[PDB]
Amino acid sequence: AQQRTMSENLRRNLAALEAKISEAKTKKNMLQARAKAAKANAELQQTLGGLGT
Amino acid sequence: AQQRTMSENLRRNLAALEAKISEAKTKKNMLQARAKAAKANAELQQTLGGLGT
Repeated sequence: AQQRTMSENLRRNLAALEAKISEAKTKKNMLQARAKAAKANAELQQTLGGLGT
Repeated sequence: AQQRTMSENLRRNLAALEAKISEAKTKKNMLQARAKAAKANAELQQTLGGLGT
């Protein structure tokens, strides 16, 4: 009875953790896209601008 | 008469000791199961938690 109770706690706590990890995989994929974009947006502005001589 | 009296004391005291030992064998078997379980329960929580940087 104690074992069956513990196994459920392990089974469903692991599932919650695996969900978070799973979020991290998807989050990394979209975060990567914007990480590229941000540098580009500044590039054009740095080239266009009158910054420095 | 003294021998027969002593032999009973030896026979039945040994039986009580062997019972305790026998308990220890069974107790070790179930204690081993929970010893594994306890570390696992903490593992998931340690990974999930915001403990440390």
